[PDB]
Amino acid sequence: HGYVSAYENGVAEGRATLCRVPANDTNEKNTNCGGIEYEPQSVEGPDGFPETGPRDGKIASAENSLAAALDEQTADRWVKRPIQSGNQHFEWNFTANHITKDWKYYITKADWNPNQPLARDSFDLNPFCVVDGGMVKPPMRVSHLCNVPEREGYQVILAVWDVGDTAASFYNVIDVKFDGDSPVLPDWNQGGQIYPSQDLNVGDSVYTRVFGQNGENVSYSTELVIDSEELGAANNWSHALATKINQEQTMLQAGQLNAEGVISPIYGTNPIYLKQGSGLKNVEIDYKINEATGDIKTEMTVYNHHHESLSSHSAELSDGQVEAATMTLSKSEPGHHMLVVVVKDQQGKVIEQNTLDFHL
Amino acid sequence: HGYVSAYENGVAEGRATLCRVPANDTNEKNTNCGGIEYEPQSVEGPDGFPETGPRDGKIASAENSLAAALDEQTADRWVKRPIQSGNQHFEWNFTANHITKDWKYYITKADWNPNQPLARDSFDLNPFCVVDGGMVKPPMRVSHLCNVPEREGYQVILAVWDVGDTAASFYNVIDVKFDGDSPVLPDWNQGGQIYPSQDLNVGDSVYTRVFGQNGENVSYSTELVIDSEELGAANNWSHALATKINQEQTMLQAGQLNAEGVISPIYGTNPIYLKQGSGLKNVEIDYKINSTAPEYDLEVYGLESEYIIGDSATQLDLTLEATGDIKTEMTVYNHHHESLSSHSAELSDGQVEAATMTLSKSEPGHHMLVVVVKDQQGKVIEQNTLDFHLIEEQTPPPSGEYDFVFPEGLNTYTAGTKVLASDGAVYQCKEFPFSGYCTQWSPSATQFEPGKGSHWSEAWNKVN
Repeated sequence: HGYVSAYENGVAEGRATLCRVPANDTNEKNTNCGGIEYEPQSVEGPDGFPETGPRDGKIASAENSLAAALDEQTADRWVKRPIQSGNQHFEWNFTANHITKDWKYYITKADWNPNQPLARDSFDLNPFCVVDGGMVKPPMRVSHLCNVPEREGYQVILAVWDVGDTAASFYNVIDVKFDGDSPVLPDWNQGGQIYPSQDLNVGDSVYTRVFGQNGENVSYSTELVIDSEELGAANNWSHALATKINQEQTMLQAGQLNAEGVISPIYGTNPIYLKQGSGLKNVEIDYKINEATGDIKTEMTVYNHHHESLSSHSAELSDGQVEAATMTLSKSEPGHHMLVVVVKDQQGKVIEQNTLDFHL
Repeated sequence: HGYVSAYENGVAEGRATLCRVPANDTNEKNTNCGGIEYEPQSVEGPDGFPETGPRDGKIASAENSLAAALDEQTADRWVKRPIQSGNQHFEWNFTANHITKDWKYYITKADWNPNQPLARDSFDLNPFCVVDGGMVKPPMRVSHLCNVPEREGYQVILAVWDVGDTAASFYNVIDVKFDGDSPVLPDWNQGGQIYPSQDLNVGDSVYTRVFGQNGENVSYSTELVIDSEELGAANNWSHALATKINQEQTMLQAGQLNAEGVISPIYGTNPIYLKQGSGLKNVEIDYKINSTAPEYDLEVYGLESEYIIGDSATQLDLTLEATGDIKTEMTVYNHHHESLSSHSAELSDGQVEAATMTLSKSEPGHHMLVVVVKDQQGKVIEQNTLDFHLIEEQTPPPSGEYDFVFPEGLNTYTAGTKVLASDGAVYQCKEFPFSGYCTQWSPSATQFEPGKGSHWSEAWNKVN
């Protein structure tokens, strides 16, 4: 179990790695990754790639259901990481350093379609880099010297850790950005990001707080009212707020440097750029939010004098329904005891924790 | 905006910080933080603590909705970072280095209650550290040397950043563990974690993969079968699994180090411990998805092969056939892979809904419709990309002996464009590369005008 990292000399994290671990130098993370975000070391599948192994369109998850979210392939779904051709260093970090057979690295074809599911046809199946593992265990971290071919723009690198003591390999796609040194929009610099941070209800709004020389300045503020249920989808209001900022402001722009270079709102995470020489430093996002009391997703736990768990009972009650609860202790011991009571809502967020006391 | 960090000398990351950034050494993270996991720099609330400010129970969230989850307070809810008495470096990391009034640090009372919401009464309200900010901008990352009071066990430090140029303060509570010398289970080590990674269905199972001297060894494996709606909750099966692991194994135990150094299953993350000299060095988690899954599918009708660029933005008039309970996402891209339209549609089984997508740009060439399909719980099931084109408006067949009465249509003149001139004769727009002169005309710059301009001889030629 391991993953592609960049803690030492690694020139770019892997897609799954980024679902959990911010990037080296930009703090960026990938979004809505499913369970794999808890366990980026678990992208494990049948070996024998490319002749066999993970079927087309399941290369990025290695057919592990845990990582199914990774199999989506579009021009703007994924955090991309910059790279140059020639000799680069790729890094693996292991939580379990299995006897290793070899590591292999493939890069997408130069003219691949970033909006098709990743498939054998997407890749130059003659790997650009192969490292002998020699049927020994590796250290708990290694790096590799690979001759990254010449590409332009968005490309994917597939890193295949083929372990020796199992019939599985670890597959980490890497989302890279081949920028040929010539800086794109050098009078624009990133200053903040619109993460798809949560869904909003109708009557909420979301707005910018633009921080410059005289702290925040509301002349630069942009606000988007949420007036349909569809716009309340995180990825919908993110895109609409980016679009609105671009329309209403001129000293800052929102979106990704697309294939056209010039900033364009995407339907995921929209970075915010700041015109250089404009004095702006940073942009944040803020939000205006406009027994069975209401609709509640509830929880409960029993504790004692020594602050220890005994029992648990959820109950995502309806409105007004006064339901009965049987909880039993897993240690009916005497003395100081506590009963926590969590009153969330039917969307998760915490409203009220009320602790009682009792003695057995 | 900023947060308590440990990218350098920092002794400990703040609770919210750990919702997004894995801990300095252990690579640990808090779980189920809600929206704040995307923006830990934003735990912002009314200033004036403790006389006024964020009310009791809302201290750790600073009353900010985005960070409501933080207000939960139990003995085992949060990652606890280790700390010593005496001088320590507390480190803030800023995204907006605001003019600063002061920083203050409060520690909980030595005998506070970790199962009561955090409250003024939980703290020594005489701050154990104060740093006068001087009403100047800090650098983007700073550290304060603070004389941490002597304590023992689970303690919460509240780091209050009081901002100079607003009515707000950033509140970052910090969960710490005072264990100095006095080794806690030195014959036991952490080797992995049961993170509550996902909900599971009935028929699924979840099991361990223990890695030691000879690779993985299934004699230590424990498997939990999800046989109940309740056990499918990510917190529940994490607890039940750690409990089963402890029943059946002896060289490894799962759960948080409690108050008595006893490894005990909790209801969030359950760490996994490995007995000294047993050989075991790492435990992972794995899942069998043997819950029966409906044969999901989506079908998109109404996509044309070609769409003629009209006056208004091009529109897709599609309808969707949904098999299984699904959530859909569709995105239109153009042949240079820029995004122009999207349609989220949380459908249900057999439902047939109308989609109408509008291209932010109606320009000619090859376009793709990306159709992404997930189930009621948002697991990606399949992606299909359908192709279509945009064609320019087909110019009608020619007729008569010219194309425009000059200057009409001036913008479109190209090699072969015949026009009727004011003198009554017909001229044609010269070929490459004179053809660009034909587009150059104005009532002030009247050259290149057929039969009138000083230099029409270049751009145009008379027809016979």
